[PDB]
Amino acid sequence: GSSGSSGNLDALREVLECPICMESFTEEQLRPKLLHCGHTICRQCLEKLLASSINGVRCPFCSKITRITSLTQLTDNLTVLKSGPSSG
Ligand SMILES: [Zn+2]
Ligand SMILES: [Zn+2]
Repeated sequence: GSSGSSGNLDALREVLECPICMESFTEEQLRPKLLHCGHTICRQCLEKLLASSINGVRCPFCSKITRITSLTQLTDNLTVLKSGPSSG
């Protein structure tokens, strides 16, 4: 058993975490990727989608096919890795 923390606490605005799995963007594994739309998702989630897709990945948010054969092709999202937010 492991638990014990305070709830009803939400201050962070940035999306340092994935809007899907909600896991801290960790280069080691979960690498933050930016779609041609703007939304940021961890390569992990993007992979599950790309796998099937062939002519681009369909964003589960806006649904903007990301014509990219490789995970690096799309727009990189190092903003989450950078120290703090980029734009306020
Ligand atoms: Zn994810
Ligand atoms: Zn999107």
